Amino acid sequence: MDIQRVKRLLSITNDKHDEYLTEMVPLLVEFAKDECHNPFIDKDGNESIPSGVLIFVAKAAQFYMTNAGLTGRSMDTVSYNFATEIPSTILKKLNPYRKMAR
Amino acid sequence: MDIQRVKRLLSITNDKHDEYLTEMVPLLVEFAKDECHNPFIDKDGNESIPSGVLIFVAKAAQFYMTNAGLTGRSMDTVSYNFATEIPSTILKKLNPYRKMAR
Amino acid sequence: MDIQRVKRLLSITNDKHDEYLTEMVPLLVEFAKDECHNPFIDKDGNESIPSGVLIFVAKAAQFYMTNAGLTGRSMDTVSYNFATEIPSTILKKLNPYRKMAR
Amino acid sequence: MDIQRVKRLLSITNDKHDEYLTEMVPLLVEFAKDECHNPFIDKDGNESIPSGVLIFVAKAAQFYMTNAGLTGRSMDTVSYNFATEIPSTILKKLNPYRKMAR
Amino acid sequence: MDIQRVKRLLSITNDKHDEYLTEMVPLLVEFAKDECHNPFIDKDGNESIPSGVLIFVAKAAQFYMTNAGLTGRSMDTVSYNFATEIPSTILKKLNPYRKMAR
Amino acid sequence: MDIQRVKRLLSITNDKHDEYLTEMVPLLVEFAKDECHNPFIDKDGNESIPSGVLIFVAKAAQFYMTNAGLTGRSMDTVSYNFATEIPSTILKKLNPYRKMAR
Amino acid sequence: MDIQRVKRLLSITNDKHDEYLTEMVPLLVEFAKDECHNPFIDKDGNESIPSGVLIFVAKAAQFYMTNAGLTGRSMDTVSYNFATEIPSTILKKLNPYRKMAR
Amino acid sequence: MDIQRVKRLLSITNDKHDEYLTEMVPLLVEFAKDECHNPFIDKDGNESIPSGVLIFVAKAAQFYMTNAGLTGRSMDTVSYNFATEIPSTILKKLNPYRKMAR
Amino acid sequence: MDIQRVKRLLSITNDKHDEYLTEMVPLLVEFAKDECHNPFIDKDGNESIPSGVLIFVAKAAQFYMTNAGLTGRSMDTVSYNFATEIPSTILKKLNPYRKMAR
Amino acid sequence: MDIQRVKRLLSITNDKHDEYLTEMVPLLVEFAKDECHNPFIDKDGNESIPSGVLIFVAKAAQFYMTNAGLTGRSMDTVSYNFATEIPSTILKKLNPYRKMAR
Amino acid sequence: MDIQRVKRLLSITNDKHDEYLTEMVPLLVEFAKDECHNPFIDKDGNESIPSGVLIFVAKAAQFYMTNAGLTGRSMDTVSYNFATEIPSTILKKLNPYRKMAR
Amino acid sequence: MDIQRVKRLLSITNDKHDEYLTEMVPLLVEFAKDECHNPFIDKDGNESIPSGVLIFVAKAAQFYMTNAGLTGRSMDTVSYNFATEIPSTILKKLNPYRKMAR
Amino acid sequence: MYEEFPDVITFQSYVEQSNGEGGKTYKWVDEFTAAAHVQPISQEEYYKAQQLQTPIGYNIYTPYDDRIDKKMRVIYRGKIVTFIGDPVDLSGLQEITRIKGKEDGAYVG
Amino acid sequence: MYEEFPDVITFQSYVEQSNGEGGKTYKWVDEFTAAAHVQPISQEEYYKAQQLQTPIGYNIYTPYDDRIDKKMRVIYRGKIVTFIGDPVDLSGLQEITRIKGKEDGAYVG
Amino acid sequence: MYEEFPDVITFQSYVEQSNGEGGKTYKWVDEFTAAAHVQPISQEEYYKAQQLQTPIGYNIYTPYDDRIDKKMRVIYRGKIVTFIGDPVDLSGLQEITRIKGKEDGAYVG
Amino acid sequence: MYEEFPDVITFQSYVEQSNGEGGKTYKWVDEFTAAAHVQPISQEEYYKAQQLQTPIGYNIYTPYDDRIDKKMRVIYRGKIVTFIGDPVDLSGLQEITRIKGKEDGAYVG
Amino acid sequence: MYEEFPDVITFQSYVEQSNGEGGKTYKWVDEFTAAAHVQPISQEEYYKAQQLQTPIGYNIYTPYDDRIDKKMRVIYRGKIVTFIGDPVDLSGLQEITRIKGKEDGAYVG
Amino acid sequence: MYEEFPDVITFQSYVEQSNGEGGKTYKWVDEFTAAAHVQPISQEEYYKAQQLQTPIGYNIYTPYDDRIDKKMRVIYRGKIVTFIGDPVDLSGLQEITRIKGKEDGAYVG
Repeated sequence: MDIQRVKRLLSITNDKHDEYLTEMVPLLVEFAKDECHNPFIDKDGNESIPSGVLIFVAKAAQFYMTNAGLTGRSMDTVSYNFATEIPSTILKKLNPYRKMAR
Repeated sequence: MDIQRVKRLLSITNDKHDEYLTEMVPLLVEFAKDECHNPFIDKDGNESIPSGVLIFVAKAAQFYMTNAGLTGRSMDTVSYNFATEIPSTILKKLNPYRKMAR
Repeated sequence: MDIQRVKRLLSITNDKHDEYLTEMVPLLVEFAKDECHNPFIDKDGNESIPSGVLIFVAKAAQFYMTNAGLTGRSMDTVSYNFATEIPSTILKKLNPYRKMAR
Repeated sequence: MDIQRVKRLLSITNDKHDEYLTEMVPLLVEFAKDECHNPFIDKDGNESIPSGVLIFVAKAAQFYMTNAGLTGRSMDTVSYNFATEIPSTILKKLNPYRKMAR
Repeated sequence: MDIQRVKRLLSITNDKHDEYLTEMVPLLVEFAKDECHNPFIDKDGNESIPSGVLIFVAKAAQFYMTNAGLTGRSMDTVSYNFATEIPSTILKKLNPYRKMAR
Repeated sequence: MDIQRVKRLLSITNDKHDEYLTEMVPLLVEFAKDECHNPFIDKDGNESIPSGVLIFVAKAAQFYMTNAGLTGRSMDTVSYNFATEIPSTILKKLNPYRKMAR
Repeated sequence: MDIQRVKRLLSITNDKHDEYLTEMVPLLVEFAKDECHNPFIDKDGNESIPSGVLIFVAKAAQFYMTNAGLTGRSMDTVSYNFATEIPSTILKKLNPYRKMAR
Repeated sequence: MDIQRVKRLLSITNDKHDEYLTEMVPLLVEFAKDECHNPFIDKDGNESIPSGVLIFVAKAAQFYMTNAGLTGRSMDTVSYNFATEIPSTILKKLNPYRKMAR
Repeated sequence: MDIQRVKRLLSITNDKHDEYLTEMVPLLVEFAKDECHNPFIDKDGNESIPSGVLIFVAKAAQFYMTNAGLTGRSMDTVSYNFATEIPSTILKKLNPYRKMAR
Repeated sequence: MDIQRVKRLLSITNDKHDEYLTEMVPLLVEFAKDECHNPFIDKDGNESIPSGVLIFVAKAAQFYMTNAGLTGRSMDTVSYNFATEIPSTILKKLNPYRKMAR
Repeated sequence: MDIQRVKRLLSITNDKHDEYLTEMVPLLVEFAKDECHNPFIDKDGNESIPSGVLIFVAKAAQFYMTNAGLTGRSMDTVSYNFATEIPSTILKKLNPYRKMAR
Repeated sequence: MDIQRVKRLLSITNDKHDEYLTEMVPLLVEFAKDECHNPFIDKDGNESIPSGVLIFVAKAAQFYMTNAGLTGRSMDTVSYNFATEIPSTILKKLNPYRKMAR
Repeated sequence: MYEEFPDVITFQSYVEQSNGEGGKTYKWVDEFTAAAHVQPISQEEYYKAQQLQTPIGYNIYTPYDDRIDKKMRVIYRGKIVTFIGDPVDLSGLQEITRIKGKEDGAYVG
Repeated sequence: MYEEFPDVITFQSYVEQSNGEGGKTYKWVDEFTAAAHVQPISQEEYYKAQQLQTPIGYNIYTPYDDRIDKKMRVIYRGKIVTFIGDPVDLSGLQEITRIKGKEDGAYVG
Repeated sequence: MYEEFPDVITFQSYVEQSNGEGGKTYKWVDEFTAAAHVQPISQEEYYKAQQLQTPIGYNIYTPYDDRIDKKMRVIYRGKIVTFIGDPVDLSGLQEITRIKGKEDGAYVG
Repeated sequence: MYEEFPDVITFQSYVEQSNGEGGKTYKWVDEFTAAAHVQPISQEEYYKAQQLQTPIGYNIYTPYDDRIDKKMRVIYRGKIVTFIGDPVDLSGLQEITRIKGKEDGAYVG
Repeated sequence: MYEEFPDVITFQSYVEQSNGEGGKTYKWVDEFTAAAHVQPISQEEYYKAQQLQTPIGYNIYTPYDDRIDKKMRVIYRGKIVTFIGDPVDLSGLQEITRIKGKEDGAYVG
Repeated sequence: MYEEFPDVITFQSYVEQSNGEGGKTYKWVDEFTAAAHVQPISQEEYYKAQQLQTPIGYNIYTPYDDRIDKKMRVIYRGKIVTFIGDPVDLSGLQEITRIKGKEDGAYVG
C-alpha cells in the first residue's frame, strides 16, 4: 500500500507521521494476509489487494497512533478520551475474504 | 458515485473535503459490491447502483471523517463526543440486495 | 414526493435545505419500494404512495440532516445531544405494506 | 378530523401550527385506517372515526412537532429533553379496533 | 361526566382549562366503554358509570395536559420533569369491569 | 367515611382540602367495594367498613392530591420529587377481604 | 394499645401528634388482627396482644406520618428523603402469629 | 435484660435514652422468645438468656432509635443517611437457638 | 480473652473503650462457642481458644463500635461512610472449627 | 515469622507498628496452619514455612491495620477509601498447600 | 527484534526509554514463542518472526511502561486514567500461529 | 532473579526500593515454582527460569508496593486510585508452564 | 396539595384624586390580585445582596401578566413590598414573572 | 436518637419597670423557651462574613414561631447571642425559622 | 414546536440624509430583520453585572451574520435595545452570534 | 495505620510569677498535650486568606476539649503557633475542635 | 472533519531596516505561519476580565513552538491581535501553547 | 513512561566569600538537585493571582525535603525562579512539597 494514499485517506497534510507509517503499513498488510489465510493473488499471479483490506489497514494504522496503556488524559483546558479496542465495524471489513487454514 | 452528488447529500458547500472524498467513495462502492456479493448490473450489462447503496456510501464516508482512536475531546469552550460504531440503521442499508457467496 | 409538501410537514420556511431535500427525498422513496418489495401501484397501473411511506420519508429526511459520527456537541453556552439510530416508531410505519421477495 | 377540534384537544390558541396540522392530520387518519385494517364505517356506509383513534391522532400530531435527530438541547437559560419514541400508552389507543389483513 | 365535578376532583378553580376539558372528557368516557367492551347500562336501561371509570377519566385528563414529545424542561430558576407513560395504578382502575369482545 | 375522620388520619387542620375530599372519599369507598367484590355488610344487613379499607381510602386520597403528569418540580429554593405509583404496602391493605367475582 | 406507651416507644414528648395517634393506633390493631387471622385471645377469654404486634403498630404509626405522594423535599438549607414502602423487617414482626383464613 | 448493661454495650453515658430503653428492651426479649419458639430455660427451670440473643437485643434497640419514614436528612452543615433494614449479620444472631413451632 | 491483648490487636492506647470491651468480649467468645457448636476444650479438659476465634472476636468488637442505624454522616469538613455488614473474610475465620448440632 | 522481615516486606522503617505486629503475626501463622490443615513440617520434623504463607501473612497483617466498621473517611484536605474484603489474589497464596481435614 | 524498529513503531524520538526496551523486548519475543508453542523457523532453519508477533511485542512493551498498582492519578492540572488489562485486539495478534503443546 | 535486572525492567533509578526488592523477589520466584508445580530445571540439572516467570515476578513485585487496605487516596491537589487485584494478563504469564501436583 | 403559587398578593398603583379647588393628593389604590409565591433570598444570595446600595429581601414569582409595572407596589401578609428594579419575564417565554423587592413596614387598611 | 433540634435556648425581651417616683430601668426578661440547633458558620461562609461591618458567628434553626422578633435576644449555654438582621422563614412555608447572630459575652443569671 | 429562535428583531443603522442647502440630519433606518432569541440575564449574572459602569440587561442569540456591527441598534417588541461592547461569534465557529444589550425606552414607528 | 490525629501538640498559657519584692514577669507555661492534625490551608483558601489583615496559615483539628481558650498558644514541631480568632466546635456537636493559626518563629525549650 | 486547529494565523516581529544616511524605521514583518484555534473568552471569563487594566479578548491555542515570543503580533482574519502577558505552555509538557490577546483594529497588507 | 516528576531543577543559596582584606561579596551557589514538576498556574488561578502585589507564575511540586528554605532560588530550563512565600508540605504528611514562584530572567552559567 502506498503511503501517500493512506495519508489522503486519513487527511494528513504534514510529514510528522511518515516514519511511523512507513513501518506500520506493510506489517498490517501481512497481518491481513495471515488473518484471512489469503495471499490476494489474481488470475495472472499478481498481488491484488481488495478495497476492504485497504480501508482496514488505513483505519488500524490510525488507531495504533494512540498510547496502549492510557484511557483518558487531561492537561489544563484540553482533555482526551481514548478507545480501548478496535471497533467491530473496522474488524468486519476483512470478513468477505476469509478462508480456512490448511 | 459522483463526488458532487455525495457533497449534495451531506450538505457540504466548500472544497475542504474533496481530496478525502475522491479517495474514499470508490473504495466504499467496491466494498458494497464485495459485501453483498452483488455486482449491481442490469439487463443490458450496465452498472446500476441502487439508491440504498448510495445512501450507505454517503453516510459511511461521513462517518469515517472521525479519528478512530478517539471517543471524546474538549478544548476550553468546545467539546465533542464521537460514535464508535456505524449505527445499525446505516448497516441495514445493504440488506435487500444480499446474495450468497459462490 | 413533492419537496414543498415535505417542507410543510417539517415546519421549514426558508430555502436553506432545498438542495439537500431535492437529492434525498427520491432516494428514500426508492428505498421504501425496495425495502417493502412493493412498487405501490394501484388498479389502473398508476403509482400511489401510501400515507405511512410519506411520514417515513419526511421523518427519515429530517433524521439524516445530522452528522453521522457525532453523538454530542458543545459550544460555549449552546449544547446538543443527538440520536444515534432511527427510532423504531418511525421504522414501523412501513410495516402494513411489507411483501416477500420473489 | 377537524383541525380546530385538534387545536382544542392540544390547548393551542394561536395560528402558529396551522400549516403543519393541515398537512399532518389526514395522513395520520389514513395511517390509523391502514394499520388497524379497518375503514371505520357504520351501518349506512358513513365514515365514523372512533374516539380512541381521535385521541391517538391528536397526540401523535403533537409528538411529531419535535426534531427527529435530537434528544436534548440547551441555550444559556433554557434546556429541553425530548422523548425518542411514541409512548406505549398512546400506541395502545388503536388496540380495540384491530382486524387482520386479508 | 360533569365538567365541574372533574374540576372539583382535580382542584382547579379558574376557567383556564374549560375548553380542553369540554372536548377531552366525553372522548375518555367513550374510550373506557370501548376498552372494557362494556356499555355501563343498569337494570332499567339507563347509563350508570361506575366510580373507577370516573377516577380513571379525571386522572387521564390531568395526565394529557402535558406535551407528548417532552420529558424535561428548564427555564432559569424553574424546572419540570414529566411522566412518559400513564402509571399502572391509574390503568388498573378499569380492571373490575372488563368483558370480552363479541 | 366521615371527612373529619379522614382529616384526623392525615394531620390536616385547615379547610383547604375540603372540596376535594368531599368528592374523592365516596368514590374510593365504592372502588374498594367493587375491587374486592365485597359489599362489607354484617349480620343485620348494616354496612360495616373494615379498618383496612379506611386506612387505604385515606392514604389513596392523600396520594391523588399530586399532579399525574409530573415526577419532579423546582422553584429557586424549593424542590419536590413525586412518587409515580401507589406503593404496594398501601395496596396490600385490601388483601384480607378479597372475594371472587360471580 | 395505650397512646402514652406508643409515645414512649417513639420518643415523643409534646402533644403535637395526639389527635393523629388516637385515630391511627386502634385501626392498626384491628389490621394486625385481620392480617394474621388471629383475635389474640388467651386461655381465660381475655385479649392479650403480643409484643411483636406492639412493635409493629408503633413503627407503622411512625411510618404513616409521612406524605404518601412524596419521595424527596428541599427547602433552602434543609432537605429530606423519604421511604416509599414499609421495610420488610417491620412487616416480619407479624410472622410468628399467622393463621389461615377459615 | 438489665438496662445499664445495654447502656454499657452501646457506649451510652448520659440518661437521655432511659425512657425509651425501659420500654423497648423487654419487648425485644419477648420477641426473641416468640421468634425462636424457645423460652430459654435451663435445667432448674430458670430463665437463662444466651449471649447472642443479648447482642441482638442491644443492636436492635439501637437500630430502632431512627425514624421509620426517613432515609436521609440534611441541615446546612450536618447530613445523615440511614439504614432501612436491620442487617443480616444482626438477624443471624438468633440462628443457633431456633426451634420449630408446635 | 484478655482485654489488653484486644487493645494491642486494635491499636488502642487510651482507656476510652474499656467499659465497652469488658462487656462485649466475653459475649463474643460465648457466641463463637455457640455458633461453631464447639466448646474449644483440649485433651486435658482445659479451655484452649484457637487463633482464628481470637481474630474474629477482636475484629467483631471493632465493628460493633459503630451505630447500627447509620450508613453515612457529615459534619462541616469531616465525613464518614460506614460498613453495613460484617465482611465475609472476618466471618470465614470461624470456618475450620465448625461442628454439627447434636 | 520474624517481625523485622515483615517490616522489610511492607516498607516500614520506624517502630510505630511494632506492638501491633508482635501480637498479630503469630496469630496469622497459626491461622494459615489451621486453615490449610497443614503443619508445614519437613523431613526432619522441623517447621518450614513456605514462601506463600509468608507473603500472605505480611499482606493480611497490612490489611488488618484498617478500621473494620469504616469504608471511607475525609478531613478537609485528606480523604481515604478503604477496601472491605481481603482480595482473592492474596487469599490464593494459600492454595498450593491445602489438605483435607481428618 | 531490533530496538530502533520498535522505537519507529511507537513514535519515540529520544533515548529516554532505551534501557527499559533493551531488557523488555527479548523477553516478550521468548514469551510469544512459548505461548504459541511455535519457534518461528522457516525452511532453512532460520528464525523468521511474523509481522503479528512484531506488532504484539511493540504494543505490549508500550503497555508495560505503566505502574501495575495504579488505575488513576492526578496532579493539579494533569490527570491520567490507565488501562488495567491488555486489550483483546492486541492479544488476538498471536492467534493465527497457535500450535498445541507436545 | 537479579535485583538490578528487575530495576531495569521497572524503570527505577534510585536505591529507595532495594531493601524491599531484596526480600520480595526470591519469595515470588518460589511462589511461581510452587504454583506451577515446576522446578524449572533443564537437561543438565541446572535451574533455568523462563521469560514469562521473569515478567510475572517483576510486575507482581511492582504491584505489591501498594497498601493492601486502600483503594483511593487524596491529599490537597494530588490523588491516587489503586488496583485491588493483580490483573489477569499478569497472572496468565504462568500458564504455559503449568503441571499437575503429584 | 402542592401548589406552585400558594400565596395571594395585591398590586397597587399611585394615582391622583382632584376635587373642588385644586388638589395634589395621590393615593395608593388597588389594581388587581394574583396568585404568587413570595420567597426570601437564599443563604448564598444574602452575601451578594449586601454589597448593593439597596439590598434585596424577597423574590416574588407570579404567572405572566403585562399589567405589572416597575412603579407598582405589593401588599403581602399585612406588609408593604417595594420593587427593586424592573420586572423580569423568565427566558422571554412569557410564562412566569419574577420581581425583586424589599419590606417597607406595616400596611394600614 | 438523631434530633433535628438537640439544644434548648431562651428568648429574652427588653421591657420596662416603673415603681414609685419616676423610673427608667429596663430589664432583659425571659419570654419563652424552644428547641433549636445552634451551628457555627461553615469554613466557606467565614471569609464571606469577614467582609461585613458586623460579622456573623452563628446560625440558629428553630421551628416556626410568630412571637420571634428582631429586637430579641437568645441565652444559649451561658452565653448571650445578639441578633444580626431580621429573622427568616425558610421559603415562606412557615416551618423553620433561621436567625443569624453573634456572641456577646457571658450571661449572669 | 420548539424553535431555537422564536423572536423576530430589526437591526438599525445611523445614516445621513442631505438635501438642498447643507444638512446634518442623521436617521436610524432599518438594515434587515432576523430570527433571534432575546433572553434576560440569569439570577447569578445579575450580581456580576451590577458591578459595571454600564450594566447589561439582555443576551441576544441569532444565527451568524457578518453584517452585524457594534454601532447598530435593535428594535424588539416596541423597545429600543442598545449594544454593549462588541458582538461575539461563539467559539470562532461562525454559527451563532451573541450580543449583549440594554433597554433604552420606547420606539416610535 | 491511618490515624485521624497523627500529631502531638502542646497547649500553653500566659501566667504570672511573683516572688520577693514586687514582680511583673509573665511566662508561657504548658497546660496539657493532645493528639491533633495540623494542616496547611488549601490552594483555594490561600487567595481568600490573603485579603485579611492577619492571614491564616494553619487549620488544627483536635478532639473536643473545653479547656481550650482563645488566648492560648500551640507548640508544634519546634514552632510557635498563634491563634487567629475563636476556637470552633464543629456543628455544635462537641466532637471535634478546629483552630485557625499562624506560625510565629522558633521555640526555645 | 473535526480539526483541533481549524484556523491559520501569521506571527509578526518588529525589526529594523537601515539604508543610506542613518535610519530608524522599524517594520512589522512576517516570521512564520501556523495552524491554530482562536476562541473568544467565555461568558463567565468576561466579568473576570473586565476588572483588569488591559482586558483580554481572545485565547489562541496552537501547537508548541519555541519561536513564539511575548513581543510578537498575530494577524488573523484581516485583524491585528496584540499579546497580553507571556505565552503559556500547558502543564509544562511542551505540547500546546496558549496565548491571551486583544483586537487592535484592521490590518493593511 | 508517565513520571510524576519529569523535570530536574537546581536549588541555590546566597552565601558569603571573604578573602584577603575585608570582603562583602555574596554568591548564589548550588546546594542540590532534585526531580520535580514545574507547572504554570491554571486559567482560573490567573485572575486570582492578578490581585496580588507579587503575582504568582509557577507551582513547583517536588518530593519532601527538609533542606528546602524560603530564601532559596531555583534554576530551571536556563531561567531563574524566585520563591513567593513559604514552602508548603501538603496536608502535613511529609510526602510532597509545593513551592510558588515567579520567573526572574535568564541565568548565566
